[PDB]
Amino acid sequence: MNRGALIKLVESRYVRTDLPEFRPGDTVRVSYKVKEGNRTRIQDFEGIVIRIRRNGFNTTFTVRKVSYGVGVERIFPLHSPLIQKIDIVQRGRARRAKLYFIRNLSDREIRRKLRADRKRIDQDRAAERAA
Amino acid sequence: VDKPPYLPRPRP
Amino acid sequence: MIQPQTYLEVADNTGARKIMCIRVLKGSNAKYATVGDVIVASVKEAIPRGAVKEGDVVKAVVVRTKKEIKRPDGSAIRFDDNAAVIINNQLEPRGTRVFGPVARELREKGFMKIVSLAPEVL
Amino acid sequence: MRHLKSGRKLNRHSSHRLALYRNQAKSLLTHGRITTTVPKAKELRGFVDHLIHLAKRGDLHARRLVLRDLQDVKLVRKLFDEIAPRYRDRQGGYTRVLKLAERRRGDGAPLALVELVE
Amino acid sequence: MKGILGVKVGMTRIFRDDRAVPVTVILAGPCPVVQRRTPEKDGYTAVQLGFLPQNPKRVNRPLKGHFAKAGVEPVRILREIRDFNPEGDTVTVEIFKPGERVDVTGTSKGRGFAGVMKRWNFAGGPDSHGAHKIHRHPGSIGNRKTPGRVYKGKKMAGHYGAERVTVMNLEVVDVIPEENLLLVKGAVPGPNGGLVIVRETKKA
Amino acid sequence: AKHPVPKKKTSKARRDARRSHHALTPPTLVPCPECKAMKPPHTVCPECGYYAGRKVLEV
RNA sequence: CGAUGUCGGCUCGUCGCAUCCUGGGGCUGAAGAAGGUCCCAAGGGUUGGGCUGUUCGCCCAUUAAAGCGGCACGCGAGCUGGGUUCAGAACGUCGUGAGACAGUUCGGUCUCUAUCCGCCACGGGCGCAGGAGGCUUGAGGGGGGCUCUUCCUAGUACGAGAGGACCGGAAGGGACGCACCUCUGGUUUCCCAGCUGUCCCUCCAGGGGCAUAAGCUGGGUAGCCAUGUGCGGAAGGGAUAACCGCUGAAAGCAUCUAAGCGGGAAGCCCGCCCCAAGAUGAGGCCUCCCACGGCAGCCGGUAAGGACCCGGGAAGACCACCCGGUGGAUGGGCCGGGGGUGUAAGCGCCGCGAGGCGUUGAGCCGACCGGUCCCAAUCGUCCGAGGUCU
RNA sequence: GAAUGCCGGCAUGAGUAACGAUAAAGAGGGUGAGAAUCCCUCUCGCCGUAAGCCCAAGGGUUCCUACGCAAUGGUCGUCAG
RNA sequence: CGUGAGGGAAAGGUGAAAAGAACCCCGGGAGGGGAGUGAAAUAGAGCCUGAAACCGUGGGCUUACAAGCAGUCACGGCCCC
Ligand SMILES: [Mg+2]
Ligand SMILES: [Mg+2]
Ligand SMILES: [Mg+2]
Ligand SMILES: [Mg+2]
Ligand SMILES: [Mg+2]
Ligand SMILES: [Mg+2]
Ligand SMILES: [Mg+2]
Ligand SMILES: [Mg+2]
Ligand SMILES: [Mg+2]
Ligand SMILES: [Mg+2]
Ligand SMILES: [Mg+2]
Ligand SMILES: [Mg+2]
Ligand SMILES: [Mg+2]
Ligand SMILES: [Mg+2]
Ligand SMILES: [Mg+2]
Ligand SMILES: [Mg+2]
Ligand SMILES: [Mg+2]
Ligand SMILES: [Mg+2]
Ligand SMILES: [Mg+2]
Ligand SMILES: [Mg+2]
Ligand SMILES: [Mg+2]
Ligand SMILES: [Mg+2]
Ligand SMILES: [Mg+2]
Ligand SMILES: [Mg+2]
Ligand SMILES: [Mg+2]
Ligand SMILES: [Mg+2]
Ligand SMILES: [Mg+2]
Ligand SMILES: [Mg+2]
Ligand SMILES: [Mg+2]
Ligand SMILES: [Mg+2]
Ligand SMILES: [Mg+2]
Ligand SMILES: [Mg+2]
Ligand SMILES: [Mg+2]
Ligand SMILES: [Mg+2]
Ligand SMILES: [Mg+2]
Ligand SMILES: [Mg+2]
Ligand SMILES: [Mg+2]
Ligand SMILES: [Mg+2]
Ligand SMILES: [Mg+2]
Ligand SMILES: [Mg+2]
Ligand SMILES: [Mg+2]
Ligand SMILES: [Mg+2]
Ligand SMILES: [Mg+2]
Ligand SMILES: [Mg+2]
Ligand SMILES: [Mg+2]
Ligand SMILES: [Mg+2]
Ligand SMILES: [Mg+2]
Ligand SMILES: [Mg+2]
Ligand SMILES: [Mg+2]
Ligand SMILES: [Mg+2]
Ligand SMILES: [Mg+2]
Ligand SMILES: [Mg+2]
Ligand SMILES: [Mg+2]
Ligand SMILES: [Mg+2]
Ligand SMILES: [Mg+2]
Ligand SMILES: [Mg+2]
Ligand SMILES: [Mg+2]
Ligand SMILES: [Mg+2]
Ligand SMILES: [Mg+2]
Ligand SMILES: [Mg+2]
Ligand SMILES: [Mg+2]
Ligand SMILES: [Mg+2]
Ligand SMILES: [Mg+2]
Ligand SMILES: [Mg+2]
Ligand SMILES: [Mg+2]
Ligand SMILES: [Mg+2]
Ligand SMILES: [Mg+2]
Ligand SMILES: [Mg+2]
Ligand SMILES: [Mg+2]
Ligand SMILES: [Mg+2]
Ligand SMILES: [Mg+2]
Ligand SMILES: [Mg+2]
Ligand SMILES: [Mg+2]
Ligand SMILES: [Mg+2]
Ligand SMILES: [Mg+2]
Ligand SMILES: [Mg+2]
Ligand SMILES: [Mg+2]
Ligand SMILES: [Mg+2]
Ligand SMILES: [Mg+2]
Ligand SMILES: [Mg+2]
Ligand SMILES: [Mg+2]
Ligand SMILES: [Mg+2]
Ligand SMILES: [Mg+2]
Ligand SMILES: [Mg+2]
Ligand SMILES: [Mg+2]
Ligand SMILES: [Mg+2]
Ligand SMILES: [Mg+2]
Ligand SMILES: [Mg+2]
Ligand SMILES: [Mg+2]
Ligand SMILES: [Mg+2]
Ligand SMILES: [Mg+2]
Ligand SMILES: [Mg+2]
Ligand SMILES: [Mg+2]
Ligand SMILES: [Mg+2]
Ligand SMILES: [Mg+2]
Ligand SMILES: [Mg+2]
Ligand SMILES: [Mg+2]
Ligand SMILES: [Mg+2]
Ligand SMILES: [Mg+2]
Ligand SMILES: [Mg+2]
Ligand SMILES: [Mg+2]
Ligand SMILES: [Mg+2]
Ligand SMILES: [Mg+2]
Ligand SMILES: [Mg+2]
Ligand SMILES: [Mg+2]
Ligand SMILES: [Mg+2]
Ligand SMILES: [Mg+2]
Ligand SMILES: [Mg+2]
Ligand SMILES: [Mg+2]
Ligand SMILES: [Mg+2]
Ligand SMILES: [Mg+2]
Ligand SMILES: [Mg+2]
Ligand SMILES: [Mg+2]
Ligand SMILES: [Mg+2]
Ligand SMILES: [Mg+2]
Ligand SMILES: [Mg+2]
Ligand SMILES: [Mg+2]
Ligand SMILES: [Mg+2]
Ligand SMILES: [Mg+2]
Ligand SMILES: [Mg+2]
Ligand SMILES: [Mg+2]
Ligand SMILES: [Mg+2]
Ligand SMILES: [Mg+2]
Ligand SMILES: [Mg+2]
Ligand SMILES: [Mg+2]
Ligand SMILES: [Mg+2]
Ligand SMILES: [Mg+2]
Ligand SMILES: [Mg+2]
Ligand SMILES: [Mg+2]
Ligand SMILES: [Mg+2]
Ligand SMILES: [Mg+2]
Ligand SMILES: [Mg+2]
Ligand SMILES: [Mg+2]
Ligand SMILES: [Mg+2]
Ligand SMILES: [Mg+2]
Ligand SMILES: [Mg+2]
Ligand SMILES: [Mg+2]
Ligand SMILES: [Mg+2]
Ligand SMILES: [Mg+2]
Ligand SMILES: [Mg+2]
Ligand SMILES: [Mg+2]
Ligand SMILES: [Mg+2]
Ligand SMILES: [Mg+2]
Ligand SMILES: [Mg+2]
Ligand SMILES: [Mg+2]
Ligand SMILES: [Mg+2]
Ligand SMILES: [Mg+2]
Ligand SMILES: [Mg+2]
Ligand SMILES: [Mg+2]
Ligand SMILES: [Mg+2]
Ligand SMILES: [Mg+2]
Ligand SMILES: [Mg+2]
Ligand SMILES: [Mg+2]
Ligand SMILES: [Mg+2]
Ligand SMILES: [Mg+2]
Ligand SMILES: [Mg+2]
Ligand SMILES: [Mg+2]
Ligand SMILES: [Mg+2]
Ligand SMILES: [Mg+2]
Ligand SMILES: [Mg+2]
Ligand SMILES: [Mg+2]
Ligand SMILES: [Mg+2]
Ligand SMILES: [Mg+2]
Ligand SMILES: [Mg+2]
Ligand SMILES: [Mg+2]
Ligand SMILES: [Mg+2]
Ligand SMILES: [Mg+2]
Ligand SMILES: [Mg+2]
Ligand SMILES: [Mg+2]
Ligand SMILES: [Mg+2]
Ligand SMILES: [Mg+2]
Ligand SMILES: [Mg+2]
Ligand SMILES: [Mg+2]
Ligand SMILES: [Mg+2]
Ligand SMILES: [Mg+2]
Ligand SMILES: [Mg+2]
Ligand SMILES: [Mg+2]
Ligand SMILES: [Mg+2]
Ligand SMILES: [Mg+2]
Ligand SMILES: [Mg+2]
Ligand SMILES: [Mg+2]
Ligand SMILES: [Mg+2]
Ligand SMILES: [Mg+2]
Ligand SMILES: [Mg+2]
Ligand SMILES: [Mg+2]
Ligand SMILES: [Mg+2]
Ligand SMILES: [Mg+2]
Ligand SMILES: [Mg+2]
Ligand SMILES: [Mg+2]
Ligand SMILES: [Mg+2]
Ligand SMILES: [Mg+2]
Ligand SMILES: [Mg+2]
Ligand SMILES: [Mg+2]
Ligand SMILES: [Zn+2]
Repeated sequence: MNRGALIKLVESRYVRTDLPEFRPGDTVRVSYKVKEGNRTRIQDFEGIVIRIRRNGFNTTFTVRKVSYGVGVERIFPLHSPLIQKIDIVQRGRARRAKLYFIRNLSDREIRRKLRADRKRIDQDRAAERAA
Repeated sequence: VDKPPYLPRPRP
Repeated sequence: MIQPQTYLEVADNTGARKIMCIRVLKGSNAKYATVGDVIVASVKEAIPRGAVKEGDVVKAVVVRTKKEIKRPDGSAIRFDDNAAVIINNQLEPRGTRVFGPVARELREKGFMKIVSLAPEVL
Repeated sequence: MRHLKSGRKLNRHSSHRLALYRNQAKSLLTHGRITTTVPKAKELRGFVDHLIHLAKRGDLHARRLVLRDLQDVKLVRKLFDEIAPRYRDRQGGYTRVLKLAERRRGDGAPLALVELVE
Repeated sequence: MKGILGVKVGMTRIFRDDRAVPVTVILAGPCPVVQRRTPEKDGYTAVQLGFLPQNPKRVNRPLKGHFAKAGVEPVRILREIRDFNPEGDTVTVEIFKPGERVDVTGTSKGRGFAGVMKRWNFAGGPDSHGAHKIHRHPGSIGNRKTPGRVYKGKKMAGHYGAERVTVMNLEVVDVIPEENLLLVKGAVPGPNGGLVIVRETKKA
Repeated sequence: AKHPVPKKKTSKARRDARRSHHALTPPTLVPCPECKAMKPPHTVCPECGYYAGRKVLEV
């Protein structure tokens, strides 16, 4: 028996494919389904992704933003059904995989450290050309 | 209850 | 994860600035208060001529924590500081405004008045 | 607990243990056959096999990689030129360990021989 | 009181009703009944189950005879489910439906010779303030001349784990008959690849 | 610590009972299929240098 | 008195019940809710802080409650050493003085090795009248045993009003326990990268040692983990405690009792989980081998089987246990995937240059899920029933 | 037959603690009855205001070579003060 | 041993005579086995006698459901004379 194959088999029902690729440093908007009372609605959470854990169906990523003077980080599962869609708002280039260091940096300092990933931007315009 | 020690502490 | 000795930023305009938890009000021996819990706290730092002054022993509900909180949808949320909002014994906020986002858990736990006053709920 | 951990410690700290493996590789790759204690022998296998399998690759990168462990330009040159080619069609298993029958006198340590395969 | 042998395969989580559900996957079926214990013959009621296909080259002659009396191919593991009497000559995962509630028995991971702090959750000693080589020590183990001895069962260091543990009242989240899979909500004893036993729960 | 110490001399009987496990097991040896000499199994024969039906070593 | 170490703390408990809480009751100056008082009950529970060496006590904030005692005022061959008993020094006081003070003050050497019993763990031996491989019954033990809030019943019964139920039914927490690693969060001694000083290879480029037993830094897989996840306390049956009765004499009435029968607790017995036939009272079922030689016995050759040896293992101090040994995927290589790191070296282009861009998610790459006989588990050896007697 | 007597012998604890700085080792060749420990080579590590060098105390042949290994060397020894 | 004044041991025996064991064997040696000496070699130099504790080998009886200042009294089993 193949234990890995059998696990992957269970997971395949829930595996998601509509979500766009992104990297630590990209600025991203996540449309997340949220329940409040007595309805469910879609709230947007948009910030820099500072982390991507990888583990097959169980990869999760972490988006950080400042909200009304307070820093807020969110952790989403990449295959969570409660994510309506993900919108790349900007490609930024980090030299690292995990960007915990930006938690301690001023807005100016961050802007210098996270320059625009010009390569993956033109590359995004290279697609996005419909036939 | 503090009662007086009956032994000295041992010496080398 | 707020426990006795923890300092909390107050996120209202009661005049308090910094409170220090001295008991987490959640049963006979709660170890930590999280989002939506009430604590008893001493006011360690406050602004002049507020409703509340330095030294007062007030109650407050925790509105955001630096230790991330987990949600049944598999996600979680973490804030840059530990914050609370000072309340009266009827769980109503004592200030007239609240500053910064608050955790959605406040709604479920029946703190509607504070949620409605907050600029953002995450 | 040691659950699912790979790699002996051999009562040496990190750098010493590494040196041990490098120097034994140099020794094995130089004489083709060396004698050691059974534990050191077994551990030596993969350490050298990876080096041999890289000599098979031949590229400059591979030479610069293998050179980090072996250091000796002459030796590495022998590895790529003389050694590697006789393993072209062989896929892994370039070394073998065979346990000797007699123990060491001064400490009763069990001995074995490590060698490059034909 | 139904039951089935199986192997723990590993853990993941799935999504049910906007909720993440920690699950352990168990390869349960198929289990051939190779003996039935009867009150007339054995004095109690149970069904001896077999599990996993076995290389007949490894099965000795005493064992071979047993398997033949049941007309069943050689099997790696024999275990009994008590007070269970399936209609069939083979047990599959079908006997559990999602929503049901089960007990899982497994062999806990072995922590070998374990200290008193891991084994028994002792608090040990201080790490400063004068503490002298007793940081993970038990402290007192007794009194004085009365009683002048140590209690049986006195919590002390020693082996821990590699022992039978049964976790109860676990929700069956799904069952995938085509692959002999069982999805149970939460944590099951033992390592992946370890053998488990899945019985109907005795809770209310 | 307060320097624990034996209370009574160990009897000749009790000493010897402790040593009921101290016996040596003779080495396990099989014949070498080439030269018939006895040797540890799974070891290259130190008498003729043969292992797995072939010469491996000078003896 | 040829030594029984002396307060308090820490640690670890265990018992008592004259019960602090929770469970069950009778009386109440018991409307309800809440109290008072006594009876039954030791199953569990009995918080965090400030002061002081303190035990104790006062105080803060909570709580279902913040119980009182025994165990050499339990516990220093378990720790501490703040108190108190040494030698130093000073204050007050006493003494002409040396000195003294249930007066004060600052300081002041706490001993690696466990023989026996006991306790936690793990084996070796023999036994269990044939020898063996599996699977079990459970005598008897052990573990567990907590509790709160809100909501429905119902703003109902009750009460002038405030206030506010019994019974029955839901949801949600605190602490504790067992297990776990999907998530969250740790560690991850070399898995990747960056960096400084120096020595070296080989001058550049690229690299190696050392700076810790990782030079420093940023990350980080498996595993082991808690702050993270699942589940547990029961349900239920039986017998009772105080207490309440049914029927009923002695005693024409009355009486829970003298005959008999009910109801009745977190407690008791079963039930749940774990250990367990050395349960010498050594149990049971399935299956396998057999009437072997020579003289309930001795020697020897076998059978079914087993051990030795070897490759190993979320098993493990040794041992034991589990898997495998070419009839083979057991470890090591190699390959595929995962995973970490985050775009190698080399070349080309731009800048005077530090550098920058491209090739490029590149190169490197522990344990994870797998594939593959490339390397190694070669070859063998030794034990091992002939079945006592009515 | 006892004086924690005296002198000696031999036990026990026990194949137990320990084998004296955590700067560190690995292979090949040689010698020899015997080699992890002696010789040689290569690789690796440690000291370098020393763990290098030169005096003075103090020690008094320990210096050099040949032949040896019973004891001394905390193991071994073909080596050695 | 102590700077020093000073303190202060242990240790006798082959045989009548060395006749002190040539030679051979195993062993690097030590040691031992034969041979030889002697009245005697468990008189062989680690030498007269050679007690006891202490250690071992072989034999007989006995012991793995048993509670002990270890003996003592009775009976029985086994071994010996
Ligand atoms: Mg997996
Ligand atoms: Mg499959
Ligand atoms: Mg919004
Ligand atoms: Mg931002
Ligand atoms: Mg604020
Ligand atoms: Mg003030
Ligand atoms: Mg283990
Ligand atoms: Mg460890
Ligand atoms: Mg492994
Ligand atoms: Mg390594
Ligand atoms: Mg290992
Ligand atoms: Mg190993
Ligand atoms: Mg070493
Ligand atoms: Mg060692
Ligand atoms: Mg080093
Ligand atoms: Mg280092
Ligand atoms: Mg590898
Ligand atoms: Mg071998
Ligand atoms: Mg030697
Ligand atoms: Mg479903
Ligand atoms: Mg099992
Ligand atoms: Mg401990
Ligand atoms: Mg534990
Ligand atoms: Mg713990
Ligand atoms: Mg503690
Ligand atoms: Mg601690
Ligand atoms: Mg402390
Ligand atoms: Mg101390
Ligand atoms: Mg100390
Ligand atoms: Mg310490
Ligand atoms: Mg202790
Ligand atoms: Mg007693
Ligand atoms: Mg075990
Ligand atoms: Mg001590
Ligand atoms: Mg002590
Ligand atoms: Mg001690
Ligand atoms: Mg000490
Ligand atoms: Mg001692
Ligand atoms: Mg004693
Ligand atoms: Mg003795
Ligand atoms: Mg004896
Ligand atoms: Mg003994
Ligand atoms: Mg051997
Ligand atoms: Mg020869
Ligand atoms: Mg006395
Ligand atoms: Mg004495
Ligand atoms: Mg005495
Ligand atoms: Mg009472
Ligand atoms: Mg009550
Ligand atoms: Mg009560
Ligand atoms: Mg009332
Ligand atoms: Mg009233
Ligand atoms: Mg009452
Ligand atoms: Mg109680
Ligand atoms: Mg009790
Ligand atoms: Mg108590
Ligand atoms: Mg304090
Ligand atoms: Mg007081
Ligand atoms: Mg209260
Ligand atoms: Mg009350
Ligand atoms: Mg208190
Ligand atoms: Mg005391
Ligand atoms: Mg006390
Ligand atoms: Mg002490
Ligand atoms: Mg004390
Ligand atoms: Mg004591
Ligand atoms: Mg004490
Ligand atoms: Mg004591
Ligand atoms: Mg003191
Ligand atoms: Mg003081
Ligand atoms: Mg005092
Ligand atoms: Mg004192
Ligand atoms: Mg004093
Ligand atoms: Mg003074
Ligand atoms: Mg005066
Ligand atoms: Mg006076
Ligand atoms: Mg006086
Ligand atoms: Mg006077
Ligand atoms: Mg005077
Ligand atoms: Mg005094
Ligand atoms: Mg001082
Ligand atoms: Mg001293
Ligand atoms: Mg001492
Ligand atoms: Mg002992
Ligand atoms: Mg046993
Ligand atoms: Mg046994
Ligand atoms: Mg078996
Ligand atoms: Mg029982
Ligand atoms: Mg018993
Ligand atoms: Mg109502
Ligand atoms: Mg009314
Ligand atoms: Mg209710
Ligand atoms: Mg509950
Ligand atoms: Mg994981
Ligand atoms: Mg993790
Ligand atoms: Mg994780
Ligand atoms: Mg993590
Ligand atoms: Mg590396
Ligand atoms: Mg350079
Ligand atoms: Mg460098
Ligand atoms: Mg160097
Ligand atoms: Mg250096
Ligand atoms: Mg160093
Ligand atoms: Mg490094
Ligand atoms: Mg980290
Ligand atoms: Mg690091
Ligand atoms: Mg990890
Ligand atoms: Mg926890
Ligand atoms: Mg009941
Ligand atoms: Mg009843
Ligand atoms: Mg009547
Ligand atoms: Mg009656
Ligand atoms: Mg009744
Ligand atoms: Mg009754
Ligand atoms: Mg009734
Ligand atoms: Mg209960
Ligand atoms: Mg069992
Ligand atoms: Mg039995
Ligand atoms: Mg059994
Ligand atoms: Mg009995
Ligand atoms: Mg039996
Ligand atoms: Mg039976
Ligand atoms: Mg056989
Ligand atoms: Mg092993
Ligand atoms: Mg086997
Ligand atoms: Mg074989
Ligand atoms: Mg084979
Ligand atoms: Mg394999
Ligand atoms: Mg493989
Ligand atoms: Mg990948
Ligand atoms: Mg990747
Ligand atoms: Mg580039
Ligand atoms: Mg490049
Ligand atoms: Mg240029
Ligand atoms: Mg790969
Ligand atoms: Mg092969
Ligand atoms: Mg194949
Ligand atoms: Mg053979
Ligand atoms: Mg006398
Ligand atoms: Mg004496
Ligand atoms: Mg004496
Ligand atoms: Mg004495
Ligand atoms: Mg004497
Ligand atoms: Mg005497
Ligand atoms: Mg003496
Ligand atoms: Mg001992
Ligand atoms: Mg020891
Ligand atoms: Mg040792
Ligand atoms: Mg030492
Ligand atoms: Mg040393
Ligand atoms: Mg060190
Ligand atoms: Mg050599
Ligand atoms: Mg040599
Ligand atoms: Mg040597
Ligand atoms: Mg030697
Ligand atoms: Mg210098
Ligand atoms: Mg001179
Ligand atoms: Mg001298
Ligand atoms: Mg001399
Ligand atoms: Mg000279
Ligand atoms: Mg000389
Ligand atoms: Mg010489
Ligand atoms: Mg010598
Ligand atoms: Mg010698
Ligand atoms: Mg010698
Ligand atoms: Mg010596
Ligand atoms: Mg020596
Ligand atoms: Mg010495
Ligand atoms: Mg010399
Ligand atoms: Mg003197
Ligand atoms: Mg002198
Ligand atoms: Mg004198
Ligand atoms: Mg004398
Ligand atoms: Mg004479
Ligand atoms: Mg004479
Ligand atoms: Mg000779
Ligand atoms: Mg000769
Ligand atoms: Mg020689
Ligand atoms: Mg001689
Ligand atoms: Mg001889
Ligand atoms: Mg002779
Ligand atoms: Mg004659
Ligand atoms: Mg005569
Ligand atoms: Mg004689
Ligand atoms: Mg004589
Ligand atoms: Mg004599
Ligand atoms: Mg004479
Ligand atoms: Mg003699
Ligand atoms: Mg004698
Ligand atoms: Mg004997
Ligand atoms: Mg009995
Ligand atoms: Mg008997
Ligand atoms: Mg008799
Ligand atoms: Zn041979």
